[PDB]
Amino acid sequence: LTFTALQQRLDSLMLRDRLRFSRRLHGVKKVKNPDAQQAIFQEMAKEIDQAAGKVLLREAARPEITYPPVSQKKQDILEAIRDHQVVIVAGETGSGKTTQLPKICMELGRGIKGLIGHTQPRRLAARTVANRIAEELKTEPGGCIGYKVRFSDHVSDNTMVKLMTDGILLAEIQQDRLLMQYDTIIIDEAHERSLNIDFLLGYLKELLPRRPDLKIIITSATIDPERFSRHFNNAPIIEVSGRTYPVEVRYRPIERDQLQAIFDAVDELSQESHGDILIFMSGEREIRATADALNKLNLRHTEILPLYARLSNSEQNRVFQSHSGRRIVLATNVAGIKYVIDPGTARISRYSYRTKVQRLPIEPISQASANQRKGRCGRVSEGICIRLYSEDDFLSRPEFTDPEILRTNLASVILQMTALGLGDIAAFPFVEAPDKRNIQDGVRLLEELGAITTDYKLTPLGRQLSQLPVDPRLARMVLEAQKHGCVREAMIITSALSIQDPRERPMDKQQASDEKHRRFHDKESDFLAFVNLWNYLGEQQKALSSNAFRRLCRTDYLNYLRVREWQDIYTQLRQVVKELGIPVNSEPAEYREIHIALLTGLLSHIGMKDADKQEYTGARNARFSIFPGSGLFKKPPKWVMVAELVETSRLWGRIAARIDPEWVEPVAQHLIKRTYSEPHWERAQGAVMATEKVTVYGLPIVAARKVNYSQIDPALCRELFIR
Repeated sequence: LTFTALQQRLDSLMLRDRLRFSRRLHGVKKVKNPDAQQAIFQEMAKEIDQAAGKVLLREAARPEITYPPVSQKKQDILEAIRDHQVVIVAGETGSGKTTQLPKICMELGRGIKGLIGHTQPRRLAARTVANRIAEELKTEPGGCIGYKVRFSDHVSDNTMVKLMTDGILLAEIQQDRLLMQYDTIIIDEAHERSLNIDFLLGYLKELLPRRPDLKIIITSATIDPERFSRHFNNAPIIEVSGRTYPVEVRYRPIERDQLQAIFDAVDELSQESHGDILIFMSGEREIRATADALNKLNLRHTEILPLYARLSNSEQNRVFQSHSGRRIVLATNVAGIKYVIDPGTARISRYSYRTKVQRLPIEPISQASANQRKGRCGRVSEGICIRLYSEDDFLSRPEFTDPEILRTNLASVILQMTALGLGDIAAFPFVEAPDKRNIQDGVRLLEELGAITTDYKLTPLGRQLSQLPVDPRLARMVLEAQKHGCVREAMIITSALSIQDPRERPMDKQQASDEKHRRFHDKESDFLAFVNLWNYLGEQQKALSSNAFRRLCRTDYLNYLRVREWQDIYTQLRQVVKELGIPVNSEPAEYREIHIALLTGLLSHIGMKDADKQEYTGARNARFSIFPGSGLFKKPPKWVMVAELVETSRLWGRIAARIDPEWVEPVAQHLIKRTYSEPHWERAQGAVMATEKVTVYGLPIVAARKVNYSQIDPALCRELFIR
């Protein structure tokens, strides 16, 4: 068995096993005896005949494919996939392409030597499409089509087509750098432009020269995918017509209830017909309050159905049942229906360029997102979309939503590229490259929070910091509070800082707005206002009805919709905190323990006041003063800590709390710069003794500290004794 003949045999063999055998075939060149080589060549081909039989078995157990708008494009798409490594398929609303493309690949013969990876944004979209495909081909669970939504779960050996989330294939990179488990990869819903989808598209661009066998298919909505085609070396684009019957759009812009409009929108829709209605909701605690209000309103033949990604398998599959009635689905942004109610708002992750924080504001959604919510009404009958905002409001919205890469803190970006083993940020083929100027600043903060080391790799603290959905500065304050029994007060302020201040101030009532907000103010901290209020709101929420409480936000000048968001984020955090195994206290923590935990995320934000009683000195010789109307504006203490710094007329320090200088050193060990001076000898102590200064970013946390310099630096001690 000549070496070339057994290497030609590897072409007819599965992907991972080709690499192992070819390396062992080269291990036979180092063998000496001629006939001993030919013998071990023979036993290797018996394993190769075994592995080549696993290919034949997979090819003979292939199911026959049956196609029920995309079917006209089938021959077009089939031939384009055949003669191109990268092809793009954009289709609207109909979503017929999502289930049909994996079969098209199978009809080429792909699923045999490697799986057919298909990527979806969340876990629910993976299983349903896998199931819908499995029905169509008349296969049973455990056959040629499976899925995976947890990194622990493995697919069956028979599985030819694999559905998964975007974060699952990213998590598979480290173990399989070349992604040899698959021979086809389909990235679906790519128009969402999340980090995971942007990470996956760039990595595949790197992986293409190493994989002359792989075939890539990027599929999304009609959100112009020429960008995807340009990212690869000018890939083909195929546009299947959605062919939904046109939708009617009514612009109905908004005692005065934000929920009232949804009641009146239900009234208008029911008058036309009784078709199933889909109401888009931002947040899941708002879903429950709207759901209870619609059920307590008591309608005829009504079913209010609240959808969550945190629902059970049984619960979630109820939306896909046959109902035989009317059902009102109040779903989050995860999304037969005839009608749609669209308030036009959603929670988006935006980085604040003026306060240098990453927050999660509620924003007027773009035109392309509103058009996707519109296209939910796709049926033989004309559907109806009701937008709860004007027609100016819609056309005063941007056409598209900025990619997540372009609105995320680069610290969080890198923190996931290193958690994923993606390499250096500047050397990654981005579809949208972030600004290079802030790459270095991002690393400085990750180092400021001890999130990284240099082997690039990340601290075990950075593993915990990759998990939390808040800002690294805020996420670090969380992880510290574990050591001080204030994980509660940490998560309160951490969430409260991740959103716009719910305490409102209208021009009409400013004295009253301040009078009522003033009840929850601490004499020494602007982070204890959030904790005091959150406690008060909890007592009112436990003694008041949803209407008595929601109306209380009006009388306390509070943004009810942001109060719910504060609780949504608090719970999405505590979900991760418990995923990491971190306890949470039930007793109140003391001023020190909570502000030491705030300090480890606000180290670049420490200030020392001058004897002027006015201005402050900060990191890198920064000069600031505290925002007017902070709790400490009239009694400015010697050392403060500010949640954020922003320049207007000058650099101001917003959200501040007083600290002790002594607290800063035991946490600044990674950043202290300690210098000494005035070395001399003492008789009773009996050693050279200097005085030590310690700085943080130039700040004298320690000014005059007598040290035992002989125990510190003995070498330079003698070399100053000769002088």
